[PDB]
Parts: sequence; C-alpha cells; structure tokens
Amino acid sequence: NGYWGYQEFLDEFPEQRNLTNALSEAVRAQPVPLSKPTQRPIKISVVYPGQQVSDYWVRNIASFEKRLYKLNINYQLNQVFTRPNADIKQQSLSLMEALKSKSDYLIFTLDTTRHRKFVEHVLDSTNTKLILQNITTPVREWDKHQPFLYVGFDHAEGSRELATEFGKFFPKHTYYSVLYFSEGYISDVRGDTFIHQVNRDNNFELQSAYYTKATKQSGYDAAKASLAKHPDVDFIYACSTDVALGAVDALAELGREDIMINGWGGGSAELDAIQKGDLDITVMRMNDDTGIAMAEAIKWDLEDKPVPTVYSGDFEIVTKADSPERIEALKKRAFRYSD
Ligand SMILES: C[C@]12OC[C@H](O)[C@H]1O[B-](O)(O)O2
Repeated sequence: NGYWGYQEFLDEFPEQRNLTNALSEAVRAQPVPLSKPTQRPIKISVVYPGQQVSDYWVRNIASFEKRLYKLNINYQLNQVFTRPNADIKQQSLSLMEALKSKSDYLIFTLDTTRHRKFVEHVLDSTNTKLILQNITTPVREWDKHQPFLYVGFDHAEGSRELATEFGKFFPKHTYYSVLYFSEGYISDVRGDTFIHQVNRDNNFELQSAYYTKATKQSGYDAAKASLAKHPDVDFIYACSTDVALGAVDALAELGREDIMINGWGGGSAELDAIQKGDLDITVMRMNDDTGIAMAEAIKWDLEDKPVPTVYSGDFEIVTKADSPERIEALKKRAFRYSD
C-alpha cells in the first residue's frame, strides 16, 4: 500500500491506459525513427545493480541502446554499477553522484518503501527526467509530480502466475517455505502476493519465511537454515533468480530432489537451470520489451508527445517439461534485441 495496482492505476486514468496501450503497440511494431531532429546529443545516466547472476539489467541496457540507435536518437550513456552488498545509503550516494551530471534522463532502481521521500525529494529538485526500473505500481503520494516513467514487469502478476501453477502441482494444505529478497518493496510485492494467494486459494501452510541479502550465497545459506529448521516441505518459493540458484545449490547438497523450486524472471541462467532440470518452473519475462519501451518513450518526449506514467511487459510460464522448441521460440521473443 501507498501504491496503485498497475491495472488499477490504468483503470482510474483512461488517458493513461491509452498512452500505455499506444506504447505497447509502439514496442511491438517496427522502429519508426525520430520525427523532430535534436539540437545536440542527449545525455543519459544509468544507476543499476552490478555483478548479479540475473542478466536483466545488462540485457535491458543492451536492448535500450539498440533501439535508440534504430530510432536515430543521438545519445551519450554514462553507466554506473552498484557493487553488491551495497547498502541503500551507498546506492543513494551513487544516485546523487549521477545527478551532479545534469543529464536529460536518469534511469535507475531504488527501494521505494525504504527511500520513498528521498526519491520524492529528488523528483522535486531536478529538471532531469527519471525512469524507475523494476517497478510498475505508481506511488499515490506522487500525484503532483510523477516521474517520467515507471517501467518493468509487474511483480504481482508474475507472482500470481507462479501461484496459479503451484496450485496445479500440489494438493490443498501442502507445506512450503519462502525465500524472500532483501526486506523491502520486492519482497512485499513478489512474496506476500504469493503467500496471500496460495493461502487463500489452496490452503497451503507456510512453514517458514526468510529474508536474504538478495545474493546467490545468501539464498544458499538461507535454504540451508530453512531446511535445517523445517525439513518437511514440498516446495520452496524463491523471490528472485540469485536466491533461487543458491537454494538449488543447497537442495543438491542436502540431497533433496523431493522439493520443488521456482525461478523468477527467466533469464539465461534460469533457462539453463530449467533445461538441466535443477529448477522446476519459472515465470519468464519477455525481457527486451522494457528496454525498447524506454527508447520509445524518449523518442516521444523528443517529438514533444505525451508519455505514459507506467509500462509493464508480459510474462510466459516455463517448466522443465517444455520442449527445446518452445524454449528457443521464447528466447527468440524475449532476447530479440539483446540476443
Ligand atoms: C530484476 C530482478 O529483480 C530483482 C533482482 O534485481 C533481479 O533478479 B530477478 O531476475 O529475479 O529480477
């Protein structure tokens, strides 16, 4: 709460549903280069998390850049990567550092339930247009001055999808445990969604839930702790890729192939795990649509057209039973720009 649902926000503001639908159609269709020429190259700053097992951020940037080049948009890209185990203070520092640069657009990610007012205050203190990655639920407080774009793949949707699938894999009252992200927005929107739906619809019983540092090692450690205290579960729900892959390592170590485990995002490492059989299911992002959306949103802004506040991309479900052909087809769709 303090957030709009994606679909709810689109229901409340039809103009926005039009703008977002239009953007989706623009993403789907062939590049249509910049109508109105620019005065000079546009300056773009990026603050993203580096050194993760998840390829989402790097792929995102790659697709963004490809699409910019095809729209004949002339840009300069200053990329900053935050070291892992980087505090939120450290992230905020990287962020101010990037604001010094006085760029036209700033693309970044930050926990908005832990640094809500910080971001609200950055918003009110620069002419740089902000794009918030990996969030698709606009903040209610910010009605006076929303950022230029919230962009991502809606966490609650993907979680609902996973919930529905686990509902098919297992009978009512199944015991399970959860591996959250770090405390904050992602855990709330991927984990609690899942727990709520699964409890309400299938009467599953949660045996334990653990926060992580959002790293592979942490998902491994947390899986080990969790199974040490609660060995008897039929599956573990993981809130993210790195945590899932750590947990897979732990499950192999403890010899627990009787436990099911999901991925979250469906990037390359996950798809490999799925094809190996290590990961049982995932919800796959059609990854590149969000890089392209951002490039399309900047075009419109430069052609002086209205830009929607939010854009979410779509998902597919993938299981270890899917054929190589299905997988390759999905990769063809998701990594069309970033390969
Ligand atoms: C993008 C992301 O969101 C949280 C984490 O940064 C990534 O891991 B992930 O692939 O599970 O989704």
